[PDB]
Amino acid sequence: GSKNKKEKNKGGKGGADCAEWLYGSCVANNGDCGQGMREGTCNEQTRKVKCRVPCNWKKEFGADCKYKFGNWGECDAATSTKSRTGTLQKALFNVECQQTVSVTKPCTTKVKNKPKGKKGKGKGN
Repeated sequence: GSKNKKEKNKGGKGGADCAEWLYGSCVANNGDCGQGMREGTCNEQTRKVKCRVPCNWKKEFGADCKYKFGNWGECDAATSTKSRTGTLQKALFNVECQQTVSVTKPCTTKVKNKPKGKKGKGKGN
Protein backbone atom coordinates (compact mmCIF):
# COMPACT_ATOMS: atom_id res chain seq x y z
CA GLY A 1 0.00 0.00 0.00
CA SER A 2 1.52 3.26 -1.21
CA LYS A 3 -0.14 6.49 -0.07
CA ASN A 4 0.41 10.01 -1.41
CA LYS A 5 -1.03 13.51 -1.75
CA LYS A 6 -1.02 15.96 -4.66
CA GLU A 7 -3.96 18.02 -5.90
CA LYS A 8 -4.21 21.01 -8.24
CA ASN A 9 -6.80 23.16 -10.00
CA LYS A 10 -5.56 26.57 -11.15
CA GLY A 11 -7.65 28.80 -13.40
CA GLY A 12 -10.71 31.02 -13.44
CA LYS A 13 -11.58 34.10 -15.48
CA GLY A 14 -14.45 35.70 -17.37
CA GLY A 15 -15.88 38.99 -18.58
CA ALA A 16 -14.44 41.41 -21.13
CA ASP A 17 -16.53 43.35 -23.64
CA CYS A 18 -19.12 41.76 -25.93
CA ALA A 19 -16.46 41.64 -28.65
CA GLU A 20 -17.52 43.12 -31.99
CA TRP A 21 -20.66 45.05 -31.06
CA LEU A 22 -23.49 44.62 -33.56
CA TYR A 23 -25.89 47.50 -34.16
CA GLY A 24 -28.31 48.71 -36.81
CA SER A 25 -31.06 50.95 -35.44
CA CYS A 26 -30.08 54.62 -35.63
CA VAL A 27 -31.58 57.38 -33.48
CA ALA A 28 -31.87 60.96 -34.73
CA ASN A 29 -30.98 63.72 -32.27
CA ASN A 30 -32.29 66.63 -34.33
CA GLY A 31 -35.66 64.89 -34.50
CA ASP A 32 -36.42 63.93 -38.09
CA CYS A 33 -33.01 63.09 -39.56
CA GLY A 34 -29.36 63.96 -39.00
CA GLN A 35 -26.27 63.16 -36.95
CA GLY A 36 -27.40 61.59 -33.69
CA MET A 37 -26.83 58.65 -31.36
CA ARG A 38 -27.43 54.91 -31.74
CA GLU A 39 -28.13 52.10 -29.28
CA GLY A 40 -26.88 48.63 -30.14
CA THR A 41 -27.49 45.30 -28.41
CA CYS A 42 -25.14 42.32 -28.17
CA ASN A 43 -26.08 39.03 -26.50
CA GLU A 44 -27.67 40.67 -23.45
CA GLN A 45 -26.01 44.08 -23.18
CA THR A 46 -26.42 47.56 -24.66
CA ARG A 47 -23.96 49.93 -26.33
CA LYS A 48 -23.78 53.49 -27.66
CA VAL A 49 -22.34 54.64 -31.00
CA LYS A 50 -22.44 57.76 -33.17
CA CYS A 51 -24.10 57.32 -36.57
CA ARG A 52 -25.83 59.32 -39.30
CA VAL A 53 -29.60 59.28 -39.75
CA PRO A 54 -30.17 60.46 -43.35
CA CYS A 55 -33.71 61.07 -44.60
CA ASN A 56 -34.75 58.50 -47.21
CA TRP A 57 -37.21 56.08 -45.61
CA LYS A 58 -40.59 56.98 -47.12
CA LYS A 59 -41.08 58.09 -50.72
CA GLU A 60 -43.29 57.88 -53.81
CA PHE A 61 -42.75 60.34 -56.66
CA GLY A 62 -42.57 64.00 -57.66
CA ALA A 63 -44.76 66.35 -59.69
CA ASP A 64 -44.23 69.63 -61.53
CA CYS A 65 -47.17 71.06 -63.48
CA LYS A 66 -50.81 69.95 -63.48
CA TYR A 67 -53.26 70.47 -66.35
CA LYS A 68 -56.85 69.64 -67.30
CA PHE A 69 -56.96 67.07 -70.10
CA GLY A 70 -60.30 66.45 -71.77
CA ASN A 71 -60.46 63.90 -74.58
CA TRP A 72 -57.47 62.77 -76.65
CA GLY A 73 -57.82 64.02 -80.21
CA GLU A 74 -57.81 61.80 -83.29
CA CYS A 75 -54.81 59.48 -83.66
CA ASP A 76 -52.91 59.56 -86.95
CA ALA A 77 -51.93 56.03 -87.97
CA ALA A 78 -49.59 57.73 -90.44
CA THR A 79 -47.45 58.81 -87.48
CA SER A 80 -48.71 56.36 -84.86
CA THR A 81 -49.00 59.33 -82.50
CA LYS A 82 -51.83 61.49 -81.15
CA SER A 83 -51.86 65.16 -80.15
CA ARG A 84 -53.87 67.16 -77.62
CA THR A 85 -53.98 70.42 -75.68
CA GLY A 86 -54.30 70.83 -71.92
CA THR A 87 -55.31 73.99 -70.07
CA LEU A 88 -53.35 75.01 -66.97
CA GLN A 89 -55.55 74.39 -63.93
CA LYS A 90 -53.65 75.76 -60.93
CA ALA A 91 -50.06 76.37 -59.82
CA LEU A 92 -48.90 74.07 -57.02
CA PHE A 93 -45.17 74.70 -57.42
CA ASN A 94 -45.40 78.15 -59.01
CA VAL A 95 -42.84 76.93 -61.54
CA GLU A 96 -42.50 78.14 -65.14
CA CYS A 97 -45.52 77.00 -67.14
CA GLN A 98 -47.60 78.38 -70.02
CA GLN A 99 -51.35 78.93 -69.84
CA THR A 100 -51.75 76.19 -72.44
CA VAL A 101 -49.62 73.23 -73.51
CA SER A 102 -49.84 70.41 -76.05
CA VAL A 103 -49.36 66.70 -75.38
CA THR A 104 -48.51 63.54 -77.31
CA LYS A 105 -49.33 59.83 -77.01
CA PRO A 106 -48.30 56.65 -78.86
CA CYS A 107 -51.67 56.04 -80.51
CA THR A 108 -52.45 54.70 -83.98
CA THR A 109 -55.64 54.27 -86.00
CA LYS A 110 -56.97 54.50 -89.56
CA VAL A 111 -60.10 53.97 -91.66
CA LYS A 112 -62.83 55.83 -89.79
CA ASN A 113 -66.09 54.06 -88.91
CA LYS A 114 -68.12 55.54 -91.76
CA PRO A 115 -71.08 54.00 -93.63
CA LYS A 116 -70.06 51.85 -96.60
CA GLY A 117 -71.48 49.01 -98.67
CA LYS A 118 -74.51 48.65 -100.93
CA LYS A 119 -76.11 45.20 -101.07
CA GLY A 120 -72.63 43.74 -101.43
CA LYS A 121 -71.04 46.13 -103.92
CA GLY A 122 -74.21 45.91 -105.98
CA LYS A 123 -74.84 43.11 -108.46
CA GLY A 124 -72.39 41.46 -110.85
CA ASN A 125 -71.73 38.47 -113.09
